Amino acid sequence: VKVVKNKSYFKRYQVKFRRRREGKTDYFARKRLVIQDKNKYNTPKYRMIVRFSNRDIVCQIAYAKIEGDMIVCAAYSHELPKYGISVGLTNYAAAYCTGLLLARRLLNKFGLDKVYDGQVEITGDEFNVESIDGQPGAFTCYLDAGLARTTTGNKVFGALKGAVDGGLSIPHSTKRFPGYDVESKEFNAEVHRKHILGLNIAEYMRLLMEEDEECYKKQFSRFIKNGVTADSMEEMYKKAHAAIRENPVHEKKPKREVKKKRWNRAKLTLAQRKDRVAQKKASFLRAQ
Amino acid sequence: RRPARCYRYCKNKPYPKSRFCRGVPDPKIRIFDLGRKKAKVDEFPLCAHMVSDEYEQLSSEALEAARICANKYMVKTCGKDGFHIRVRLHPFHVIRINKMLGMRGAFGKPQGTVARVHIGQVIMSVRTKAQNKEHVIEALRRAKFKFPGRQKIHVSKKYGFTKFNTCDFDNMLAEKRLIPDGCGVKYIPSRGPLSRWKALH
Amino acid sequence: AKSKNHTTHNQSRKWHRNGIKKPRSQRYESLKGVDPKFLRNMRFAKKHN
Amino acid sequence: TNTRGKRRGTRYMFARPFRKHGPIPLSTYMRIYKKGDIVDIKGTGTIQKGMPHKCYHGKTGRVYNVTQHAVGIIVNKQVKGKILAKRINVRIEHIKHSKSRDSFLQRVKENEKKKVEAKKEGTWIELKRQPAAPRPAHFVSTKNNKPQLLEPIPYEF
Amino acid sequence: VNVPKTRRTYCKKCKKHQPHKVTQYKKGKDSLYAQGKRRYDRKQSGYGGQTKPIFRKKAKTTKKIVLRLECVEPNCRSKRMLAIKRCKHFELGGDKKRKGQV
Amino acid sequence: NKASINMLRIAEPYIAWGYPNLKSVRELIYKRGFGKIKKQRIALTDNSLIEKTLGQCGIICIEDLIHEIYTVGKNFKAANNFLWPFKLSSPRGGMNKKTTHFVEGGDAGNREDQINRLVRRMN
RNA sequence: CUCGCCGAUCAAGCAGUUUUAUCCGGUAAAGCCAAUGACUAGAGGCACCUAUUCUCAAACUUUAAAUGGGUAAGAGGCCCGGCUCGCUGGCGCUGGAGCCGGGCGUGGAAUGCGACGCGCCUAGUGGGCCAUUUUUGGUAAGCAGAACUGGUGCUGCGGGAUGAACCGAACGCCGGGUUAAGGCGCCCGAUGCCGACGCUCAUCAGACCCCAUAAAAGGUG
RNA sequence: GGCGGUACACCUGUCAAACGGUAACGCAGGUGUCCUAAGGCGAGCUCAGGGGGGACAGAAACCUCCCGUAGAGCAGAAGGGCAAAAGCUCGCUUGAUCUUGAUUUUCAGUAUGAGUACGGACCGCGAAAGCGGGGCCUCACGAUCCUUCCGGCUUUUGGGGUUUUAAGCGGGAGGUGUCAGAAAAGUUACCACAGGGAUAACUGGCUUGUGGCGGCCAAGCGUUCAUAGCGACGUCGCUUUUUGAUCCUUCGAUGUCGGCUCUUCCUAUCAUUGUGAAGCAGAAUUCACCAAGCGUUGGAUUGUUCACCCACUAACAGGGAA
RNA sequence: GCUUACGGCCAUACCACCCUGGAAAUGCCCGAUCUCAUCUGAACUCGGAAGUAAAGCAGGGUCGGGCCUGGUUAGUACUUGGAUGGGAGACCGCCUGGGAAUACCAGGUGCUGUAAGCUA
Ligand SMILES: [Mg+2]
Ligand SMILES: [Mg+2]
Ligand SMILES: [Mg+2]
Ligand SMILES: [Mg+2]
Ligand SMILES: [Mg+2]
Ligand SMILES: [Mg+2]
Ligand SMILES: [Mg+2]
Ligand SMILES: [Mg+2]
Ligand SMILES: [Mg+2]
Ligand SMILES: [Mg+2]
Ligand SMILES: [Mg+2]
Ligand SMILES: [Mg+2]
Ligand SMILES: [Mg+2]
Ligand SMILES: [Mg+2]
Ligand SMILES: [Mg+2]
Ligand SMILES: [Mg+2]
Ligand SMILES: [Mg+2]
Ligand SMILES: [Mg+2]
Ligand SMILES: [Mg+2]
Ligand SMILES: [Mg+2]
Ligand SMILES: [Mg+2]
Ligand SMILES: [Mg+2]
Ligand SMILES: [Mg+2]
Ligand SMILES: [Mg+2]
Ligand SMILES: [Mg+2]
Ligand SMILES: [Mg+2]
Ligand SMILES: [Mg+2]
Ligand SMILES: [Mg+2]
Ligand SMILES: [Mg+2]
Ligand SMILES: [Mg+2]
Ligand SMILES: [Mg+2]
Ligand SMILES: [Mg+2]
Ligand SMILES: [Mg+2]
Ligand SMILES: [Mg+2]
Ligand SMILES: [Zn+2]
Repeated sequence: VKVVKNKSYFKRYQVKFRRRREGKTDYFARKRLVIQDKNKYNTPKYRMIVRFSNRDIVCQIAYAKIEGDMIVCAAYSHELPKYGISVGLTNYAAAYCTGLLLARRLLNKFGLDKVYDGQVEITGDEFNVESIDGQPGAFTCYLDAGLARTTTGNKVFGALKGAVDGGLSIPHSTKRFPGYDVESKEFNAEVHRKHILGLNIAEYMRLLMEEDEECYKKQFSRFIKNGVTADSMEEMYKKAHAAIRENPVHEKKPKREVKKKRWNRAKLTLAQRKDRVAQKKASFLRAQ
Repeated sequence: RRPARCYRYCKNKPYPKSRFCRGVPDPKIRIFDLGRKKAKVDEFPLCAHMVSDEYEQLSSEALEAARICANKYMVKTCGKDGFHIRVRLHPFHVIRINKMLGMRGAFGKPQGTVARVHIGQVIMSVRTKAQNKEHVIEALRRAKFKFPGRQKIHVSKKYGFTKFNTCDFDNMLAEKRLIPDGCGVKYIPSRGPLSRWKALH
Repeated sequence: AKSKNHTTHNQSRKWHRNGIKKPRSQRYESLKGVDPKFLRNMRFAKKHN
Repeated sequence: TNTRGKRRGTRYMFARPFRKHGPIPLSTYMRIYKKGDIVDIKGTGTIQKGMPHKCYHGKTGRVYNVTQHAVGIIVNKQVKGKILAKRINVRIEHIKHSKSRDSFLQRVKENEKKKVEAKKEGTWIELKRQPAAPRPAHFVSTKNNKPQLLEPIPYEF
Repeated sequence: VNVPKTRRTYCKKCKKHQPHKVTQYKKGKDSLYAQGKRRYDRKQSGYGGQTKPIFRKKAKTTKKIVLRLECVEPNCRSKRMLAIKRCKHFELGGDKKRKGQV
Repeated sequence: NKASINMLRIAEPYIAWGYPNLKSVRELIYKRGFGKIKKQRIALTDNSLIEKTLGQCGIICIEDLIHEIYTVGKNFKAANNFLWPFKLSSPRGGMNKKTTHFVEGGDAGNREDQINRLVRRMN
C-alpha cells in the first residue's frame, strides 16, 4: 500500500489558519461581519460575541483591528451569583441575564445608562430601542453566533434578547426566538417569556418531583442544596434582572503578586541534547 | 533518411514527445546499460567517460551505433562480465521533416529523436576493473568515429558510477557513511533517527 | 504579392521626437466620477458656511 | 495575431504564491485608503470582482475616490508615445499602500526637527541628501593580518 | 431554455414589485400604410425593377427571445418587453427540473 | 560620486576619463578657458568676466576658479557649469585604439592618472 | 502666442541619464531525491512497496537573476486654530470632505537645460531594406516572419582594390596644424627603423571585421 | 493564380526574449451554444483515490470505520481561482427587474460588444452582519434606413373642432458570420484595354533537401585473412550535367523543345603513352597514379533529350559554354 | 507562569509516536420535560453536575520527516555594455558592471494584541 504522508506530501502541504485548525473561527462568516466599508475611515464596527461552554457563558463586545480586535465590554455567566442566580449558570434564563449584564455595563461606561433603558418589564414581544433626537444615538452592534447552528430557540438569541432589552440596538427578528410557530409563521411572545424567566425549567422540576423523586435528586442536585425550588424560579430571575440594572459595573480583582513559579520542565538545551545521543551510542557499543 | 549535417546544431527550442507532439517514431536506441550491470561498487573501481566538447545534438542512430561499437570491443578484450556501459544521453528532442517537395504551411512532421549535448556533458561511461584501462580508452576511442564533432576520453577520478572520489570512497565505507546497493552507494548522513544508525552497527 | 504585416521599428524614434510628455497634473483636480452620495453632501457643506 | 482577451498572459501574475492559496488574510480588508494616498496595484486571482487589467498589475497611482468595497485610482499608463492618467476602479483586495512616499515623510519629519534644534543651539547642520562620496584616506594595519600570497591554480579536468 | 409563466418583477406604472404574466413576443403582421411601406410601393411602382436590397445571405440560426411582461393588476394592465439570450429551444410552460430521478 | 560614476560607466565606450592633476586643471582653464557669460562662449581674458558672473560665490579671479575646481568646494557646480566645454584638439602622437578599453590596450574607459598624458597631447 | 529673459535677485519645472527609497515580473540559469508529464538501471522489504540512480520539458515548476517597468524625492509642503454638512454616527468633530485664518525656506539627491510652455492650420507618407544581439517556420538560402537599438531610404567624405548597408566619421568657402579607422617593397602619400623574439618550405605556400568557402580523419614535416 | 484552408468576427496556453505590446497559411486547441437553474441567498456537508471490514456480493451494487491539500468537482476549450468554499445536498426565491452618469478593455482613446465601482427606486435570501442588478474569471456576439412591439405624469396631423389614420420622442426585437454591416452565376483558345518584373512560366544568382560524386571508423564478406577487391550500423564533405526552394534581374518582349552544323573548354580517364597494386602463372580483367595531347562510329523505332536493339571498333567516357 | 473568549501574522504554528499535568478554567461526562433535531438525543438543540484526566487541550521527548533561517555550493551558472578578439563552423576567451539555484552542512521551532479569571 502506497504511503500518503511522504516528503512530497508535507512539501506541498499548506496548513489552514490557526483559528481554523483549532475549529474556533469561521473566516467565511467573519469577513462579512467585522469588515467595515472603506468610506467609513476607521469607524468601529461593533459586534456582540456570544459563546457557550459546558459550565459558562461568555458575552463580549468587540470591533476588529489589524493587530487584533479590542474587547469593549465583557460579561460572564459566573458573575450571576453576585446578583442572586447561583444555580443553572448555562440555561436560557442565565443567557438572558449575561446579555442584560453586558448591555447595562456597556451603557454605563459610555454614559448611556440614563437614556435607552430598554424594557424594564419582560413581555416577550419584539422590542427595538428607538433613538431619541437631541440625545446621543443608541449603541448599534451585531450578533456573532460563530459555529453554533442558529435554530429556533438557541441560547445565542437569549443573550440577543437580553441586550436589546438592556438598551442595545441590534438588528434581528423574532423568527429564531423560542415560541415562533413556523407552521403559522406567528411568534407567540408568551412562550418566549417563559424561557426568559425559566418557567420551562420549573415545569421540569415539577414533572420529575411528581413522577419519581429519585431522578429529581440527580437532575437538580445543586438546586436542592442551594435552596431553590420550582416555585422560586420566576421571582429569582426577576429580582436578578433588577440587581443587574442597579450596579452593572464590574470591578477587577486585586492583582495578587506571584513569584512566577514554573510547573513545567524546560526544553533541553543543545548541550543536553547532543550529550544524550552521545550516551546512547556509547551504551549501544558496550552491549555488543 | 536525411543526413546528420542538417540536424547537427541546436537551432530550435526543445521539442519533446508529449501531448502536443504526437506521432513520433520510436528512437533507434532502446538499451542504455550493457555488460554485467548487476555488479557491486567494489567490483568495477575504474571509470572512463566520453566527454563532449561541442554544444550540438547527437542523433538517436549515432548513440545506437557508438554503443555497439564500444560494446563489441569490450566483450572481446575484457569478457562479457568484465565491464558496464551506461549511455548517459537519451534522445528527447524530436526533429521535424518538411513535406517531400511551395512552403504554404511549412511546419513539418516528426522525423526522429535527437539527444542534445552540452560542452562537457558525458556521452558514455564505462566502469571496469583497474587493469582494463587500456581497453576502455580504446573502446571509447573507436566509438567517437560514430559521432559528429569532437569528443574526449577522460578517465574520471570518481569511484565507478558513484559521485565520490576514489581516495575518499574507502574511508567513507569504514565510517559506515556509504552502504552498497546494487551498482551504486547510499549516502547515509549523521542527521537521521538513531534507529537506523544502530542497524548499521 | 505579399507584404510586411506588422512592425514597431521606427515607432520609438517617432515617440521621443517631440518627447513623451507626462500628463499635466493641475492643482485642484476634477470631481467627475466621485461618489454621488459624497458629492451631494459636499455641495451642502459649501452653501451653508 | 494574438487575441484581445482581458486575461491573456495572466497565467502567472494573477496566480497565488506557493503554499499561499486559500482565503485572503483579513488584514487587507481592514486597511483604510483615504483620498490622496499612493497605493500599489497587484491583482489577485481569488477575487474575480473588480480586478485590475494586466496593464496595471505592478503600476502605482493615487486615490481619488473611495467606495464601499473598492477605491478609485489615478494610474498613468503609456499607450504608444503618450502617458495618460487612467481612472480605474479596483477593489481593496488587489491594492496595498505604497511605501515609496513613507521614506519621504519620515525624512521630512526628521528635517523639521533638525532645523529647530540647530536654531535654538546655533549650528549649521546641512539638511540635504548627498551621493556616496569617495572613501576618505585611511590607514590599513597589518599587525595581525599579514598579506596572504595568492596565485592562479593549475588547470584540472 | 424554459422560463416560468409568472414573474414577480418591477412594475413601472405601479412603482412596485407586482406579479406578471410571461408571454413570448410575436412581431405581428405588417401594416400596409406605414411610412416605409407607403414609399416603398411608390418607389417600386412603374418600370426600373427592384429598387431596394433583398437580403439573401442569412447567417444567424436562432434569435433573441422577448418576453411580454404584463402586470396582473386589474387597473394597471401595463406591458413591457424583456429580452433573453439566444436559444434554439424555448418553452414557456415547461416542467421544473428533478434531481433525484432515474 | 556614486551618482556620477555610474553615468561614466554607462558611457565608457564613448569617453576616456581620469584624474587630472593641478597642471592639467591649470593649463585647461588658461589655454582652453572660455566662460559662459550669457549663453555665450566668451574667452576668459580678464578677471572682470569671472567676478561679474561668479562674484556671489566668492570667485573673483581665474585662480579662484582653478582652486574651486581642483579642490572641489561648495561652489563647484556654479564654477564648473560656468566653463564652456573645453574644445580640445586631436591628440598629437595619435591614440592607441579608440574602440577598446584602456586596460586591453585601447583608449576608452578610465585611466587613473594617465589622463594627464592625454591632456598634454590634446590641449 | 503666454511667459521666463536677469540665472539658485526668483518661484521653477523638465529629462530616451544616474543616485536614494519602495513595489511589479516568472525569462536565462536551476530543479525534478518537490508537484504535473517523460525516462534508464540495479538494490531492499512479502507484479506492487520503500529508499536510491541515469536522462529531459516550449504549451511543467519549489526557487530564481541580469536587463527592464511603475511610483516617491516639498510652500500644490509641513504644522496649528476655527467654521460648515441633508454624508457618517455610542461619542458638535465620532469618522470624512469642504471652507477660512495663522505659523514655518538651510527650495530640503547628482548632472543638464530657457519652458521641447499654450493653441491653430498642415503637406508628404502609409511597398521599405540592412546589420550586432534575441528569435519563429525551413536541410538551407543574397529565404520568409518578429523584438531592442543603430544605419539606410534622404548621405557625401577617409579606409575595406572593387561595392547601398561594413570600420572611422556626417558636409558653408579656404590656409596651417593634428588625428580616426586603415596603413607605410613598388603601383601608392608613409619604416630608405643597422625594429625585438620565435614559428614556417608548401611539385595546389601564406597574406587579417563584414568577405567572397572548407570538414571529418591522418603525417617518423 | 487556381483548388484546399479561414490564419475574415472572437477565446485559452505558448511563441514573446520575467511590465504592457509584438508577426507568419507558427504551434496545441475552442466558439455562433447551454441554464428557471447550471441565476440569487442561507444552512448543513466533504470530494478523487487507497486500506481494513460486513448475508447473497464477485475486480464493479450497498452499509461502516481509518487515512485522505484537494491529487475531485465547478455545463464547454484551456489557464487561473476555490475546502465550514466557488464543490455536494436541501428550502426559500426572480438582482436574469426598473434608471442617470462615471469608468475599464479592443481603441483613433470612436461606435458596438464584453466588464468594473457607485448613486436613486423596488425586491430576494438570512437571526444578523451582509450578499445579489445573470452564470467563479478570461469567449459565446451586430450601425444608418425599414418593419414590429412596449411606454409617456405626452407632441404634430397645421384655417378651427371631434373621431379614425399617420408621423414623432424613449426603450426592446427582426440582421447584415465578407461578423464597423453591396442585393449578384459562369465562360472566353475569338478575346480587348490600363498596367505589373509589387507576380508565375527560361536562363543567371543565393540555397543542395533531392540527384550525382568522394572520404572517415571497421562489424562483416572475401574457403582461412577487417582494409587484393568490397564497407553494415554511423558520420564528414564536395559538385551544380538532377529536381526542388526562393522570386533579386527581365512583362513600352532577352524568340522557347529537339535535331542539324561548327568551335572551344573542363576531368570526376572509356581507349592510347609512362607506371604502381592484386585472391596479377600466361591470356583476360580489376584497383589506383601522372595525364584531356588524341580519338570516342554507322544504323532500326520515337518530335523526343532520355531509352532499347543491331553490327563495327583501340574504345565506341561523362559534361560545360544564357 | 497557566486556563478561557475574540483575534493579527498564517507550519519556527504542521505530521507521526512517546511521556507528564487539572488550583481556577476547559474537556470528557450525566439526561430528553421544554426549544430544536435527525433513520438514530451520535451529531444539532436543550436540561443538568455523579466522576476528574483515558482522549481533546497544554507542556516536554526524537542524532524524527516537514517548515524556517544561515553557511556553502560560487563570485560558479547566467547576464548589461565593448572590440577589425579566437575559430571553417559550432562556439569560446577577455574587457566593463550586476550576479543566482539544488545538493551538502548547521541552528531554530510559534510569536503576539484586547478582555476575564486562577497562582499547580
Ligand atoms: Mg557537478
Ligand atoms: Mg505595408
Ligand atoms: Mg500585409
Ligand atoms: Mg521608416
Ligand atoms: Mg493564441
Ligand atoms: Mg407595372
Ligand atoms: Mg562598433
Ligand atoms: Mg511651486
Ligand atoms: Mg494599407
Ligand atoms: Mg494620410
Ligand atoms: Mg549585398
Ligand atoms: Mg527578412
Ligand atoms: Mg521578399
Ligand atoms: Mg535621416
Ligand atoms: Mg575586399
Ligand atoms: Mg586641412
Ligand atoms: Mg594600401
Ligand atoms: Mg588515411
Ligand atoms: Mg622517430
Ligand atoms: Mg477555425
Ligand atoms: Mg520584455
Ligand atoms: Mg442598489
Ligand atoms: Mg552549395
Ligand atoms: Mg545527398
Ligand atoms: Mg570472416
Ligand atoms: Mg578502403
Ligand atoms: Mg553508408
Ligand atoms: Mg545530374
Ligand atoms: Mg521579382
Ligand atoms: Mg585527375
Ligand atoms: Mg581503392
Ligand atoms: Mg494520570
Ligand atoms: Mg528535523
Ligand atoms: Mg537555504
Ligand atoms: Zn402594474
